[PDB]
Amino acid sequence: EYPTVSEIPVGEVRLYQIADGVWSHIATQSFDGAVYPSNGLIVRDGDELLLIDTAWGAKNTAALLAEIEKQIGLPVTRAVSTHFHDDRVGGVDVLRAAGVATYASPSTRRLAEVEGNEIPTHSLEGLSSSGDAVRFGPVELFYPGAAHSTDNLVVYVPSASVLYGGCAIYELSRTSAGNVADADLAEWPTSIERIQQHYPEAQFVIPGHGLPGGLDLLKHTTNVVKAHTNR
Ligand SMILES: CCCCCCc1sc(N)nc1C(=O)O
Ligand SMILES: [Zn+2]
Ligand SMILES: [Zn+2]
Repeated sequence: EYPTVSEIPVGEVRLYQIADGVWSHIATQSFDGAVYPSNGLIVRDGDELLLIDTAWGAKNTAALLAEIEKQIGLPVTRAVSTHFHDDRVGGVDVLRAAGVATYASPSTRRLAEVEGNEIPTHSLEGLSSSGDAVRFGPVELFYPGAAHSTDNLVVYVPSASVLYGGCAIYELSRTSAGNVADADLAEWPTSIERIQQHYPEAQFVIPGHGLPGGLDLLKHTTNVVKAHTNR
């Protein structure tokens, strides 16, 4: 069973096996007087591990590495953050101090700087405009356009048809858009469409928060955004 927010005390991290050599990681953190769960991804990269996003904080991120070493035992050597926001780049300085080379799009780096967040070391080239894809070890990065934020990437794992949607994709449970300050509610339904066309083989879809689903999570989001654009 997939771990839910009430089962993860803040400062602990869980690892969930999605497919051979593909895990998600789950943590919890306070935002505005509530606690929420957050997902990220882990992909075997030959003898190494590629990390997708932090565990939303330095202490959570430290616990992430410790779980990885207990449960998997291969080093995390690279990390990709999928947008700027404490829940994707919070912990980058911990990762760096452990020896992890951290990566983000230059739009993502720019925005983390403006906002006071931690900034990954290395700039990902090749993701400037919507539709762009770039291969990154065992995964393909893909920028579909604005959505949850303007810089936000998704990640597909081709060996296993796993699609990591980051905060641009909601879980069915979720029926409200929540906090969309930095969002493009106009382009958002677009960028989902660009996702659906690019990854129709997706067997597993993971949102930035809550329960993994299938490609229905795409449409489920779209709607939820609209209801917030209409009403
Ligand atoms: C499954 C619960 C969903 C509510 C989450 C609200 C938060 S907190 C945070 N750091 N990000 C978000 C987001 O929407 O991306
Ligand atoms: Zn965000
Ligand atoms: Zn988020």
